[PDB]
Amino acid sequence: MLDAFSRVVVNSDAKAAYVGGSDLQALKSFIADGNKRLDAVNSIVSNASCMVSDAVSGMICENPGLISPGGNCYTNRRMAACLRDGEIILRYVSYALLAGDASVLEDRCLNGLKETYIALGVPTNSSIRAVSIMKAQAVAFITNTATERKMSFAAGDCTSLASEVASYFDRVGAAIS
Amino acid sequence: MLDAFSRVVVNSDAKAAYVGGSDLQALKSFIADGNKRLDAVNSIVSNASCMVSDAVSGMICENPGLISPGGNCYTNRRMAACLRDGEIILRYVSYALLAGDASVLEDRCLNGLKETYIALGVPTNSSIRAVSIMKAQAVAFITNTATERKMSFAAGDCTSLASEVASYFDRVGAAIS
Amino acid sequence: MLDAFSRVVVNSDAKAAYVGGSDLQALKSFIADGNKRLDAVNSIVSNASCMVSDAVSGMICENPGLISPGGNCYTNRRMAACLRDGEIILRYVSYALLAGDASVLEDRCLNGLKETYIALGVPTNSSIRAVSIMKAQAVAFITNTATERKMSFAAGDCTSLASEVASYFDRVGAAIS
Amino acid sequence: MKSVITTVVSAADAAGRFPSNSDLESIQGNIQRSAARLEAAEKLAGNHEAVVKEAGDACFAKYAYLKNPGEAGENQEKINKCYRDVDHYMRLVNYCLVVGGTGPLDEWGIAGAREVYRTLNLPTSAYVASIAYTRDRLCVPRDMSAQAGVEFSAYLDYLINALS
Amino acid sequence: MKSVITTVVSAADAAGRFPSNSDLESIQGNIQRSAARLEAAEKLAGNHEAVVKEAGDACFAKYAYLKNPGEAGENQEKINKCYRDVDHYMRLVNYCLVVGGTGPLDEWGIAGAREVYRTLNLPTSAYVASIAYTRDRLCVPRDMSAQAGVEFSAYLDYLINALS
Amino acid sequence: MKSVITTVVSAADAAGRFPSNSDLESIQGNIQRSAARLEAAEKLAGNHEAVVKEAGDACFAKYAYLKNPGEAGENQEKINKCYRDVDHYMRLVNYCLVVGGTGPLDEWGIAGAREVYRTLNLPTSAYVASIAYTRDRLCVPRDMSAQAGVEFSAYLDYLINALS
Ligand SMILES: *C(=C)C1=C(C)[C@@H](Cc2[nH]c(/C=C3N=C(/C=C4\NC(=O)[C@H](C)[C@H]4[C@@H](*)C)C(C)=C\3CCC(=O)O)c(CCC(=O)O)c2C)NC1=O
Ligand SMILES: *C(=C)C1=C(C)[C@@H](Cc2[nH]c(/C=C3N=C(/C=C4\NC(=O)[C@H](C)[C@H]4[C@@H](*)C)C(C)=C\3CCC(=O)O)c(CCC(=O)O)c2C)NC1=O
Ligand SMILES: *C(=C)C1=C(C)[C@@H](Cc2[nH]c(/C=C3N=C(/C=C4\NC(=O)[C@H](C)[C@H]4[C@@H](*)C)C(C)=C\3CCC(=O)O)c(CCC(=O)O)c2C)NC1=O
Ligand SMILES: *[C@@H](C)[C@H]1/C(=C/C2=NC(=C\c3[nH]c(C[C@H]4NC(=O)C(C=C)=C4C)c(C)c3CCC(=O)O)/C(CCC(=O)O)=C2C)NC(=O)[C@@H]1C
Ligand SMILES: *[C@@H](C)[C@H]1/C(=C/C2=NC(=C\c3[nH]c(C[C@H]4NC(=O)C(C=C)=C4C)c(C)c3CCC(=O)O)/C(CCC(=O)O)=C2C)NC(=O)[C@@H]1C
Ligand SMILES: *[C@@H](C)[C@H]1/C(=C/C2=NC(=C\c3[nH]c(C[C@H]4NC(=O)C(C=C)=C4C)c(C)c3CCC(=O)O)/C(CCC(=O)O)=C2C)NC(=O)[C@@H]1C
Ligand SMILES: *[C@H](C)[C@H]1/C(=C/C2=NC(=C\c3[nH]c(C[C@H]4NC(=O)C(C=C)=C4C)c(C)c3CCC(=O)O)/C(CCC(=O)O)=C2C)NC(=O)[C@@H]1C
Ligand SMILES: *[C@H](C)[C@H]1/C(=C/C2=NC(=C\c3[nH]c(C[C@H]4NC(=O)C(C=C)=C4C)c(C)c3CCC(=O)O)/C(CCC(=O)O)=C2C)NC(=O)[C@@H]1C
Ligand SMILES: *[C@H](C)[C@H]1/C(=C/C2=NC(=C\c3[nH]c(C[C@H]4NC(=O)C(C=C)=C4C)c(C)c3CCC(=O)O)/C(CCC(=O)O)=C2C)NC(=O)[C@@H]1C
Ligand SMILES: *[C@H](C)[C@H]1/C(=C/C2=NC(=C\c3[nH]c(C[C@H]4NC(=O)C(C=C)=C4C)c(C)c3CCC(=O)O)/C(CCC(=O)O)=C2C)NC(=O)[C@@H]1C
Ligand SMILES: *[C@H](C)[C@H]1/C(=C/C2=NC(=C\c3[nH]c(C[C@H]4NC(=O)C(C=C)=C4C)c(C)c3CCC(=O)O)/C(CCC(=O)O)=C2C)NC(=O)[C@@H]1C
Ligand SMILES: *[C@H](C)[C@H]1/C(=C/C2=NC(=C\c3[nH]c(C[C@H]4NC(=O)C(C=C)=C4C)c(C)c3CCC(=O)O)/C(CCC(=O)O)=C2C)NC(=O)[C@@H]1C
Ligand SMILES: *[C@H](C)[C@H]1/C(=C/C2=NC(=C\c3[nH]c(C[C@H]4NC(=O)C(C=C)=C4C)c(C)c3CCC(=O)O)/C(CCC(=O)O)=C2C)NC(=O)[C@@H]1C
Ligand SMILES: *[C@H](C)[C@H]1/C(=C/C2=NC(=C\c3[nH]c(C[C@H]4NC(=O)C(C=C)=C4C)c(C)c3CCC(=O)O)/C(CCC(=O)O)=C2C)NC(=O)[C@@H]1C
Repeated sequence: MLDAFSRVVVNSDAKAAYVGGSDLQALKSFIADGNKRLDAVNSIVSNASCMVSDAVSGMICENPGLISPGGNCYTNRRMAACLRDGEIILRYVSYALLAGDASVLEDRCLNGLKETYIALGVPTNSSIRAVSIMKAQAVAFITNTATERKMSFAAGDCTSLASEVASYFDRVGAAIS
Repeated sequence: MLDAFSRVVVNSDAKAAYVGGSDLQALKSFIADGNKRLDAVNSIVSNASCMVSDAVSGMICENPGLISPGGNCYTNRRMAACLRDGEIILRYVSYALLAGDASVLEDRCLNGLKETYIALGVPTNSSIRAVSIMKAQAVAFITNTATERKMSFAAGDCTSLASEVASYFDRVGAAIS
Repeated sequence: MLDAFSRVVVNSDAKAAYVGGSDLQALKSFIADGNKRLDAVNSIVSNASCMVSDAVSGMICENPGLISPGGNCYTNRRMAACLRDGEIILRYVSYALLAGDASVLEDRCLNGLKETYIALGVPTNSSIRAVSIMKAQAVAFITNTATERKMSFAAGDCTSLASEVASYFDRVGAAIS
Repeated sequence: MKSVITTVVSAADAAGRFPSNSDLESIQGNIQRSAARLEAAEKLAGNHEAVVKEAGDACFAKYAYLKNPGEAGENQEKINKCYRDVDHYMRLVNYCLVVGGTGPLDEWGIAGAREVYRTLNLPTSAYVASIAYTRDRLCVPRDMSAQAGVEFSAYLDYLINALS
Repeated sequence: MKSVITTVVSAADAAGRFPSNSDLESIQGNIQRSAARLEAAEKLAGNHEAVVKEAGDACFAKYAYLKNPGEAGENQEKINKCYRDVDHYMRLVNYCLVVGGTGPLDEWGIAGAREVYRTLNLPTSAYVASIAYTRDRLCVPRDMSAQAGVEFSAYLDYLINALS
Repeated sequence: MKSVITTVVSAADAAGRFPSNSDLESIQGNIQRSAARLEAAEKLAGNHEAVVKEAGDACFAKYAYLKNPGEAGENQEKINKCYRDVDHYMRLVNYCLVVGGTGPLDEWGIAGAREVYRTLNLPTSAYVASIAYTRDRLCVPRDMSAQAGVEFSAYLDYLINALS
């Protein structure tokens, strides 16, 4: 896996180039905004259980066929696996946000997942809706605009971090579409 | 694996339905004819060695090229593997007859077998002839009409059980054709 | 694996034939020229390190892009793997020459190697040039015509052994082309 | 799916063996016990709606807090899911009686349940209240014969123990 | 296929090693012993029919019961298969002499034999009688030289021990 | 690629865990130490050619035998590869300073190095001479601040120890 810094390193190494002042402004800002990134990750991890629960429940209340017989969440064993996958995906999205790079998500979570869900009969479209709901939740928490819970922050702009986490959630559906 | 009873359960569960009187007549008869099923399985297991020996020998006396050089039963190692597969297939057919359902045969024996025999160069047509001979033997034993051995039974009609075991032997060739 | 003798055996067995005088002249000569074969293998094993080093270096001085960024020998880890593969291929070619048969090379080295190099991005054309250089080296050593080192032999004709080792080196490129 | 037959067949297969006498003798037990459990299954199939209603009512009677805001039974939709879940279990109990083993409960009702009920904040005691009510409501010989009762009760206790 | 060469190469490969001096020295043994075993192979190739006939006749001479109904040699077809099998073994013995190791016997004659002969009810003693007859019939130096005899006898004993 | 972030994330992933407080606190160390090592990286990026020249000159000054026939620096092409290699290392040192960990050295410079330098007959002492020269040539506060010096020196010592 790479993080924001080692991403730059990889790109520089492809040109046999040193990383110098001209190349570092983005990483100096990454550092200077690093407390906000830590807060954004805290805001997700601290609500992760409610996020996964509410997103998978939301997927099902919108498409109740998923819990009919033959539905892919029918039985406790299936519903538990689904909830388990929701938590795994959120976990990898949280690592990508902590690292400022998607590689951990793409490499360790998304690689092979489409073929797996195809093999198992896991509906990739319902999966994308669960992931979109968690996207909606995560942006709300990062910007402290969730309706049902607020947390504590020094006031400031976390637009970029919310856009970034959204991009990592969007990667999941891209991978499995 | 499923058995006759859990097959019904699976089919009912696909309709979220209880299994009631109307659904149970077939299983009450399965029970009421259960001693005959036990006898039919005994009649096969008690002659299993002679069945496999005689069937594989029969395959070869009909197609003696199988034991020429380059033939798939040439060498003791090959002949032993063939005899070994004959016994395995009969074993899984005997489990299907004990359970009143093919799932154990299909799942644990037939799944993947075609691709395997293709990969190894095992002739699937000669395999089907060995299996047809064991079918002929098994029907004879179940109905106590084998020419060279009779066993002991209270007299009665075991037509259905013979037709059923024939169907499980026919599954093997269907899978590997 | 087979050796020169068991190759003959395999071919005879395909015709259910005994190996007799008429069939043995080639193997009696194999035996009668066996000290030369031992010397030829010694001449390679005794220079194996310099051979691999010089061949892989030669591949690179002819195509220096291989050690640019993005090149397949760029980094110590890659260069070490390449050198490691050079030594492995020479090792299997040396076993084929000791045995008077290619089967060990084809079975244990060449089988699967194309698909592997394709999967990894290892350039098969640069690989073939490294192998051709080691071919050139091996023929020189076997015939005691290397420019930079001579070894000690009773004088005689080792043309056949050099042609034979060349054929085993040519198998590598055939497999990976 | 765990039953008499699948247990002995799986054991024989793990050992590479043909069915032998202890396997056929085990299956003779099927023939002997089947009438009792099939009697229970038919009674359940024929009356499950009334049974399910009584059991869900007992849950909410025992745990009125479930109807408070934020709790598991906070609205009618959620309440209806709770009675549906009880019905699901009763259906699985019918299936175990038919199969002669715990397989349908184990596979379709118990596997994953802890994770589901913990994650969705569904208190396990509410399920236990429904199933235990049903076990204790059983009236022999009013509702079925003594041995049909033993069979029905054994799967209810099995579920209660699986939840506890 | 087990020989001098394949043994030392397989060992070197298991260890990741180039051929080294003890491998070349082992193979020098090939050069030294080859004349004896190739003499045996040629004699066998040149006379196998008469050898096979004597050995199969000795089997049936020793075990006349084999010709009874239900026994392994109950008809002429079955009898002819028995002499064919002896010939197969003698062919494998020729191959071991040529290769300088037990590989052709091990792979093509011994692997699976126990299972075959047990399943087809072919008594192992009948095979042993044929091969031991041939071992004891060998006449040195009438039939071949002493060391060709040692080579030929060693593979016959190896087969007998493999069957016993 | 080993850094503060990738270490704590990999550990959390091995355990199936979300990031928790000790992971965020580790990453706070990034924020605190980054100025020192980024100062070293920028100084190196801005002056690597002069640094690399001094270090390669020190190698050949210390080991004039390298220029003899058959030795590693026997011609100008080979000499130029040696200074290129020093530059490669200095580039990897810049990358470690930027990443805040040894990952770029470990992956792109150290893994496989022993095998390469042994096989190509490149003496490890010549590399060590270049890197140790550079470590000892560092002049604080002439060239950078004390803590930028500590960061730069730590990766040079790490490479020296990796070669030794
Ligand atoms: C079925 C009837 C059904 C649902 C179940 C529900 C699913 C759903 N949820 C959202 C949006 C959010 N859910 C949030 C989760 C939480 N907020 C909290 O305070 C706790 C800690 C946690 C779990 C309950 C959050 C933060 C949001 C973001 C919006 C907000 O704060 O109000 C959606 C909207 C998704 C979208 O925008 O695409 C859905 C569908 N909805 C149901 O219909
Ligand atoms: C080669 C010359 C050759 C054979 C070998 C043989 C193969 C063969 N066998 C059958 C039919 C049966 N074999 C049976 C086996 C046995 N009967 C016994 O009493 C013992 C315990 C056991 C092993 C010898 C049985 C029961 C039958 C059923 C018929 C019967 O009882 O007579 C066939 C017929 C297969 C078919 O109908 O398709 C064949 C080909 N035949 C040979 O030609
Ligand atoms: C880059 C500038 C470059 C090379 C590096 C080099 C590669 C190369 N080498 C050969 C031929 C041989 N190399 C040999 C190796 C050795 N000789 C020794 O005495 C030691 C023990 C050992 C290692 C140095 C040998 C024996 C030969 C055979 C020819 C000879 O003896 O002179 C080639 C020629 C390959 C071919 O013919 O296709 C090449 C390209 N060449 C460089 O340009
Ligand atoms: C969007 C993400 C938020 C928001 C975030 C901000 N946080 C700011 C300052 C700040 N936050 C922390 C906590 C963080 N640092 C850590 O070391 C750890 C745990 C190890 C965490 C969780 C700290 C220490 C600081 C520094 C200031 C302080 O000591 O209080 C901040 C101020 C700007 C800045 O410092 O960059 C912002 C904007 N604020 C928002 O309003 C949204 C909701
Ligand atoms: C076709 C398969 C046969 C045949 C079978 C019949 N068997 C009958 C009765 C019967 N068989 C057994 C033995 C069986 N039960 C077991 O518990 C075990 C071992 C554990 C075995 C092998 C029993 C106990 C019975 C019950 C009667 C008794 O005690 O003897 C039967 C009678 C009808 C019925 O009971 O269903 C038949 C028809 N009969 C045939 O003629 C063919 C060849
Ligand atoms: C082409 C390969 C060579 C060459 C080879 C010849 N070698 C000859 C004789 C010979 N070589 C050895 C050493 C070999 N035998 C072994 O047992 C071992 C190690 C276990 C090795 C490495 C021996 C023992 C002999 C036998 C004669 C002696 O004792 O010295 C040879 C002579 C002909 C023959 O014996 O077949 C030749 C031609 N000669 C060449 O000029 C090229 C370069
Ligand atoms: C009744 C004693 C509870 C109660 C139950 C609720 N269950 C809710 C959802 C739910 N239930 C199950 C288990 C059920 N599904 C199956 O396939 C099987 C198989 C036997 C069983 C027992 C699952 C998997 C789910 C989630 C999927 C779905 O919604 O159906 C539920 C909705 C919870 C929510 O959305 O937050 C409730 C309210 N309610 C009560 O008050 C008591 C505690
Ligand atoms: C929930 C939103 C889905 C849903 C999910 C299901 N997933 C099931 C099985 C499953 N998922 C994965 C991938 C997961 N495991 C990993 O290790 C990683 C990343 C490291 C991920 C993302 C695997 C490998 C499996 C199979 C093994 C297992 O069951 O754990 C699953 C069970 C399928 C079945 O019935 O056998 C379900 C239901 N299902 C849905 O309907 C929504 C859309
Ligand atoms: C001779 C001492 C026996 C005897 C032999 C019979 N062998 C029969 C079949 C048979 N033999 C073999 C082993 C043979 N095949 C090979 O490929 C090799 C390789 C070295 C050898 C030794 C096999 C695999 C088979 C089965 C296939 C086939 O029929 O060829 C045979 C027929 C048995 C039957 O059909 O029931 C007989 C009679 N007969 C004797 O009286 C003594 C004991
Ligand atoms: C006999 C009637 C055939 C015949 C059969 C051969 N089968 C050979 C190998 C083989 N068979 C299987 C499948 C078998 N193993 C299982 O575990 C199961 C089910 C659980 C089954 C049905 C496997 C996996 C293999 C390969 C591994 C092995 O050798 O045991 C075989 C050897 C092929 C070879 O030469 O390598 C033969 C000869 N051959 C025939 O000619 C008749 C038609
Ligand atoms: C050198 C002349 C090539 C070159 C070679 C590379 N090979 C790399 C990896 C590699 N090679 C193999 C096959 C090898 N392993 C075996 O066990 C056997 C036979 C028994 C052989 C021939 C494998 C399986 C692998 C991958 C595992 C590993 O790295 O050891 C490699 C590394 C690729 C990477 O970057 O990950 C290289 C560079 N590269 C070249 O440019 C020249 C043409
Ligand atoms: C038992 C020792 C008592 C007794 C109990 C009564 N049960 C009453 C009604 C009743 N019970 C059930 C559940 C029951 N029916 C089933 O089909 C199954 C399982 C398959 C069970 C557990 C229901 C659904 C009903 C209502 C419908 C009906 O009347 O059958 C009952 C009526 C009064 C009441 O509701 O409390 C009593 C008194 N009766 C006895 O005499 C002994 C002492
Ligand atoms: C040996 C110490 C005795 C002796 C033995 C005799 N052998 C007789 C004939 C003979 N032997 C064999 C088998 C033999 N020939 C071979 O080619 C091979 C192996 C490759 C062997 C084991 C055969 C086939 C025959 C018949 C054909 C022939 O005559 O060569 C023999 C003739 C009389 C008889 O059949 O009993 C005898 C007496 N002879 C001796 O002088 C010493 C004492
Ligand atoms: C230090 C305690 C001494 C001292 C040392 C001097 N350094 C001299 C020149 C110099 N040093 C370097 C390498 C240095 N520059 C860098 O950018 C980096 C790392 C990023 C390092 C290690 C170079 C390339 C040069 C030449 C270019 C330049 O002048 O900066 C130097 C000049 C004389 C000489 O070449 O020997 C000295 C004397 N100077 C001090 O005052 C304290 C005592």
